[PDB]
Amino acid sequence: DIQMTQSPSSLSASVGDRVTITCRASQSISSYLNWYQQKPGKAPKLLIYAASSLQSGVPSRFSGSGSGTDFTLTISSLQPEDFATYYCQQSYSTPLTFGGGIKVDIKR
Amino acid sequence: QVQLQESGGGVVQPGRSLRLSCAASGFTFSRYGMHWVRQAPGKGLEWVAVIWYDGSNKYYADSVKGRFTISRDNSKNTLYLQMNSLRADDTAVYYCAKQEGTYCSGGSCYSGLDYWGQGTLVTVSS
Amino acid sequence: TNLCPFGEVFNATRFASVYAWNRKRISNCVADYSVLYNSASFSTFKCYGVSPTKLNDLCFTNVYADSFVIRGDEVRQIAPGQTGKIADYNYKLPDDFTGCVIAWNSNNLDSKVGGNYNYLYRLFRKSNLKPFERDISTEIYQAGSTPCNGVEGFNCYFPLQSYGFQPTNGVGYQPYRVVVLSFELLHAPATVCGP
Ligand SMILES: *[C@@H]1O[C@H](CO)[C@@H](O)[C@H](O)[C@H]1NC(C)=O
Repeated sequence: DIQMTQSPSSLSASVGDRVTITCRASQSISSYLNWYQQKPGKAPKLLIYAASSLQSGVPSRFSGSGSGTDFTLTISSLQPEDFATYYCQQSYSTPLTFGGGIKVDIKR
Repeated sequence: QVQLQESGGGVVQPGRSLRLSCAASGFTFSRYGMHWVRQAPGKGLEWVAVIWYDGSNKYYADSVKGRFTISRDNSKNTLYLQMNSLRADDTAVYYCAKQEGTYCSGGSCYSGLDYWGQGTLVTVSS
Repeated sequence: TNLCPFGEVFNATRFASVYAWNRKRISNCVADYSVLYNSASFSTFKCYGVSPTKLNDLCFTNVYADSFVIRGDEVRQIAPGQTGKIADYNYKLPDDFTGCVIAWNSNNLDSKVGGNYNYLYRLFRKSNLKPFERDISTEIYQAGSTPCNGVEGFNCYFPLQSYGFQPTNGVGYQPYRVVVLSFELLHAPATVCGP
């Protein structure tokens, strides 16, 4: 199987700053990566598919890039509504595997 | 107004079976592959099973292989999961997910999940 | 009021191989189709389902642009219900396909003296491809009953083979650039109208 590693599992940022998240793989999955948000008690919903493609309705500030085994996700403008848990998924071959996830919190 | 709705969750004693359904509305069901995801209470997301658009190929995770069976009835716009020999580690919230793109959607009939259900809670206990 | 980018799919410096064809997303635009249809520069322009003749007054949820390069004699294979190496192993279209296929000669760019071998196609496979499937595996193909053990010996073949493109070949052996526009209509945005 392909293990998808997501670290660090926690992150702290303040409104107006730039946030970057990294997801790692174990084999070659080309560009079959997806990024998901999730707020407590809610369904995930998709942000970026194919590792670089935005979904309709996502504000034009989320940006994703990366090919091969290492990937990244960027926000570039932290809004009060951008505090959730982010997951990365691979869709190259079965069994499809999720990452551990990272949580972003408020800094005081 | 694309919508997915799951049903079947509840409590069950260990060693028994259960059945879950998800119904879709707002798109052409027969052109898309479908996935099952679960999330344990307090834990992360775990992928469960996948079925293709025409139902030819079926795949499951190793933690549920030999016990879980996935199927689709796209003449009635529905997707089914059958859970057999349930243990206490199967307690989770289950989501039915629709993948982005038609048919194989650009690679090996797997792609990202752009529409999700609200999920149903399944707890195995006595 | 921003027009769609079609010089990024048509006027592209590099195209992709047929086994690894490239896909682009186009949305939130004012796409104009009269420029493409009335350019008098494309040899093949065939639309299935929709009528090209002045139907630029429709709205769609999303537009997929799939582009690649093949040889001329195989251009007829990029169509619903077609058979051959390209249709079975490299690129497949659904039977109920709605969308347009545009193909034009690319001899002046994709043909080189001595042969341009940068384009590849799959020659063998265990089974046929599904619609819009994409295989990039390099596992060697076994034509026999004895395991190949990862070596290309007897009944063990490399499934990918390269085209040979030269400027002096006939029209059936000359390169052709192919773009397929596929239209998806979902129950929410209908964001691709293009007045
Ligand atoms: C591509 O380039 C040609 C050459 O300048 C130009 O006429 C045309 O408008 C461009 N775009 C398309 C879609 O052909």
